[PDB]
Amino acid sequence: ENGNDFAALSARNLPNVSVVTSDNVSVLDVVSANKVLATQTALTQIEEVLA
Amino acid sequence: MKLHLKPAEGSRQVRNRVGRGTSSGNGKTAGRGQKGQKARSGGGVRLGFEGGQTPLFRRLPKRGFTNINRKDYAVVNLDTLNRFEDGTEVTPVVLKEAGIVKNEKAGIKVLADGELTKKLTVKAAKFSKSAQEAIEAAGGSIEVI
Amino acid sequence: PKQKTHRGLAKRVKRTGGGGLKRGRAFTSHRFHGKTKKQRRQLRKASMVAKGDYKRIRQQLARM
RNA sequence: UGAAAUUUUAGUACCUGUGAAGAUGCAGGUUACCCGCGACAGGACGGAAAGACCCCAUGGAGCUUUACUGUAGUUUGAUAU
RNA sequence: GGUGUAGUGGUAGGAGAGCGUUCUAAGGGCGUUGAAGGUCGAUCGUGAGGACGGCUGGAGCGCUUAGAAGUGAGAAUGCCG
RNA sequence: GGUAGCGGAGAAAUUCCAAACGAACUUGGAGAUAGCUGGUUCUCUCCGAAAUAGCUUUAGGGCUAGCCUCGGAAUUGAGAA
RNA sequence: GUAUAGUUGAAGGAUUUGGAAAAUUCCGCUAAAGAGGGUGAAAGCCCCGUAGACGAAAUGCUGACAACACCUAGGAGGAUCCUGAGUACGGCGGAACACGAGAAAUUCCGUCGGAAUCCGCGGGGACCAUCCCGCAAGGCUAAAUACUCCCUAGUGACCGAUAGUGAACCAGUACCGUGAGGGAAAGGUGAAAAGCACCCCGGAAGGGGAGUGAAAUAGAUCCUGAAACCGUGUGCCUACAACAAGUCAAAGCUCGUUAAUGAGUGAUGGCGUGCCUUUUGUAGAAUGAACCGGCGAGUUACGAUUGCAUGCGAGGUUAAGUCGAAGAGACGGAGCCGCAGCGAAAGCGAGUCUGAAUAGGGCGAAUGAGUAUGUAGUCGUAGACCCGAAACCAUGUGAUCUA
Repeated sequence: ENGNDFAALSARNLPNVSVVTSDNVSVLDVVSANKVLATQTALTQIEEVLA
Repeated sequence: MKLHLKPAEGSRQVRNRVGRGTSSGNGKTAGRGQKGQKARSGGGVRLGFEGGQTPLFRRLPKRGFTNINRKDYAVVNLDTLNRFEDGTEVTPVVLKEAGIVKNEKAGIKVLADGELTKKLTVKAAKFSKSAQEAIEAAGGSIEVI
Repeated sequence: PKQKTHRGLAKRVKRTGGGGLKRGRAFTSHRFHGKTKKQRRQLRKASMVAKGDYKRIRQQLARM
């Protein structure tokens, strides 16, 4: 979402996980993956930029 | 569709590499044939050269001049007005403002092609001697301001 | 860099709207007592493009 | 003890022809066991040097002149000191 | 997609489809019970070419889809050994 | 010890200026320029010519026109024998 | 606050193949650290590290805010005074402005003439008048801009020893020329030197045992070890034969494969003048190659045009620039292309030009679709497919040879 500094500092995991904020969502970050976890508010801030 | 990809059909050609053996079709002089200055390196004459025959531009005469004060307009004919239904003050603003006249050139002139059935009103900088009759036939109002 | 268009053809040829070019005739600025009177009437008026010379010239007059 | 120039691969005969028009190699006939050693220099259009002659390059360079355009220098006039 | 009729010499050149090398990405794999490279084989495809096995060898390399090129050698009186 | 390349020196020959002088050597513009030579690397399929006219300070070069190839459009019946 | 030394920093054992495991098979643990390097082969948990956290005696640098230096006043009047001189400007001769004397404004230079003072002076592309905008002939001035000899920390669909710097190695060295100058070749044992004690031949070099080692056919010219070239042994053939050296047919002799209409050799018979380049024509006695191996030629940037594909479509589309990981990723509508043409032009407009013409004719319109990016064919500017001259211009080096 934003500075979830206690939820973003826990993703230096296995390569199952890569982490992008709500602003830097590109195409190659999405098409390469198989599933996406996302919060409720990240969906809203996506629907502001992507109208 | 994922990383492990298809182009569209006919979307991307390959190349043609030249000078690689006598069965591709372009080995030994590369589609250039035998000798002559179309077949050297960097040869070929400049454009429009025809031997020493006097070419076409030195054969027919120079003509004309250019006005320094040519003032030409940014024509809209008449059907373009026919979607502003009734009462707008067509103008060098709000008329444009939807993608109609970007870059007016010296003020807007109006022409007479070909059918207007509204009751508009126009503010331009010039008019033809039939657009006024076409507008006032439909009952509008015009002013050259 | 950009191409440079020819400044001998810009002073002699103007482009129409159908695609061709207008051309001003020759033998008009010299002696006339040799020529007849049909000739000097019929050499006032402009002619069009011959499609031989439209090939080699096309790229020079790329925008004007 | 120990090189060099040359060198498409070669088991490399003669005659009369044929052939971009004088062939060891093509055609038709004659002659001819296999391998060397010393001598001669007819041929292999033999080897060395991308003609020392000629023509062309819309090639260069050096020289001459009443060929063209200039110029160092020499001279003459106005003006300044 | 059985089956008819027709066609398939070729230089300069135009057109179309494929073989192979090195690197990048994603997926799936092999390898001290022997990878790359070298040698031999009587094998497969219409072509460039691809497998499998025997010996040598001692640390990396294939396969599929797309991409980018310092992407292929027999000749220069080529350059180096 | 002196004389230097637009120059020097010459009892005169285009003679000498570090084995080379119709103008020394070295570096730089410089990957100078060449209508002229020689070369240019994997494969298959389909079609496949020209050596002519005109003009050219042009004649072994170029330009358009003719002959080849690829993609469209239009009635057709315009092509042929 | 920062630069130049640093401190600390989580978590694994056994089995199988091994010379040696990080490899394999079971069961665990860690992560604000799964970026990288090293260890007897390929490691999150062995080592050096990384994330985090902490730290400066000495010298330098940058902010800050104190002090001290500086600098800076209003309104009205308009008699008189001041406001940059051999300057402005002109003739002549040259240069600089995209502008080559051209109808030639504006800026300098050489020479010779040479003004005015606010009722003034300059400029608005010869020149004049009117209007408008400006005060030369005195100085100073940060940032946005271009470059990298060197330092620190990084990255690459960059090279892997003929490549990459000329130079991975004691390279501007050896060597060449009086001099200015020119200028190379040459990387790799194994993990650990454990680099072969001792015996025998031989003057020694060199070798054969015996050992080290997983391996010595890894023994120092030391990983792998192709080709030309030089040797040894052998299955088949060859001493009456004219041979571009092959292929087609084929008796005998030997051999046994990726198993199949097998392999080697070849007495004898038919047919048959190599490979390139250049040419009307080649076997040519036109022109090139001694052999093997390596290197060794149509590319990229900026534009133009056409075919194909994609998104919008009477519309399409951003640029420089700001924030962002040298990134996708949004703002940014100045601008450019199409939607209307004709005329040299004033202008007119689905119409216009010439013309006396409402005539005729040229060029237009009557459904008539462009634009942005990718990719490919061709062309232009750049050395533009590479190799090759005789010569030209500008700095330097030479009279130890010879005149």
